[PDB]
Amino acid sequence: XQTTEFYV
Amino acid sequence: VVGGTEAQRNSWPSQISLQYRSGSSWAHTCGGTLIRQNWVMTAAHCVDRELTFRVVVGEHNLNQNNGTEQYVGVQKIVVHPYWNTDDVAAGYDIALLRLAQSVTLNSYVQLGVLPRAGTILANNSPCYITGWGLTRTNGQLAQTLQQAYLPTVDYAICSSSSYWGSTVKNSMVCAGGDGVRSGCQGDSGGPLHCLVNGQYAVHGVTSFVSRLGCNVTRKPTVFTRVSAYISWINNVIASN
Ligand SMILES: [Ca+2]
Repeated sequence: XQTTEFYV
Repeated sequence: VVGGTEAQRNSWPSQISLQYRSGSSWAHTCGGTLIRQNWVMTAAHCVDRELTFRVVVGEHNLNQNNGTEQYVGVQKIVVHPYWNTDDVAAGYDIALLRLAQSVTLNSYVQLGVLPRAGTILANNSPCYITGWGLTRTNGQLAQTLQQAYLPTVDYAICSSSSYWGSTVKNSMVCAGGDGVRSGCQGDSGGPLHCLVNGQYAVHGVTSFVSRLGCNVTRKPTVFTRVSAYISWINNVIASN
């Protein structure tokens, strides 16, 4: 898995 | 950052906050690293969305203006041309942002030092992750910049079946994965600062964690390996 952002 | 503490104010002066306009205000979405007075390095996925972005340099507390900040619009976004939004495990999770103006370098605002092209760190090398991301899995964003020690996990271990397997590529750096300390949502795009010959250099761009949570044993935080992209970075800057 899950990118670090919101929510990628 | 999970498992970290508040960073000394302005002690990672290449750390930036990437923000998008949101109603009457601005919202932190990602980290990044100032690499030239008018260029920031971040993750490609941070700029998937076609929003109005700004970068804040000299930042420490996201909720109080402390006189060390400079706020500058993002003018041009250059995503790695092989990045695919729909395939994070392929890599290439890196983008460069040209700023609308050059920032003024000072004690709070400095360029991040990049590793030499190809540099691979030994297993368990000393690094720090920094960011304003959640301080627990499904927790709250940090008001103040956080840091955590996150030593590297080498490619051979990280891409083993009990860690990330084939999902991790040699174009990535892994760090942490003891289930204690980690990046978390809001940290991506930011730096992994690794100590080399007494100098911190930005070896990673925070990319992804487990879908089970941030600090998950044997799922270290996964970063784009900056030393794989030195030529790309230089080419982008020279042509823009
Ligand atoms: Ca502030």
